[PDB]
Amino acid sequence: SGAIYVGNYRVVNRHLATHNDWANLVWEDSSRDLLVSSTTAQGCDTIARCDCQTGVYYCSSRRKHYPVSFSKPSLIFVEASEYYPARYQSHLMLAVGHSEPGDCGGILRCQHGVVGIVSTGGNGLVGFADVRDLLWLDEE
Ligand SMILES: CSc1ccccc1CC(=O)N1C[C@@H]2C[C@]2(C(N)=O)C1
Ligand SMILES: [Zn+2]
Repeated sequence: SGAIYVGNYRVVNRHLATHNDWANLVWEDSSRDLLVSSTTAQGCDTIARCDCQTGVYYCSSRRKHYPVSFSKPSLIFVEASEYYPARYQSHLMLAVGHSEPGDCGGILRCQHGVVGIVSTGGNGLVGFADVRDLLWLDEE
């Protein structure tokens, strides 16, 4: 579990969204595993606007932050899970690092701010849904 809180927005994995998230929906995209809902309080996270390929992510299954090198956002084939059939997920970045299903939501960040959130993984790999192209998160 985990979310990004920026402005009056809450960014979560779409497969972990609550009824309150759907009842206060701003935007959702199944192909990216992302959902954004509105909030009453203002958040403290800042979104990175950069081309970094190195950062640090939070791994709840180890209670630790790990430094990682990650690929550029791309269209990657993801295996069937209890949440989606086997399909291509877009805007996904991969890295070598520990991950388990419940690690989804952990933040990946660089010197500029939040880059994305854990969305996929397995066998020593971890995949992050990028949010750096969602410029509208910084306003309204
Ligand atoms: C950190 S996710 C993970 C890690 C190890 C093993 C298995 C998983 C779970 C997984 O394969 N998922 C979670 C989410 C539904 C997914 C997607 N974004 O298409 C794919
Ligand atoms: Zn950066």
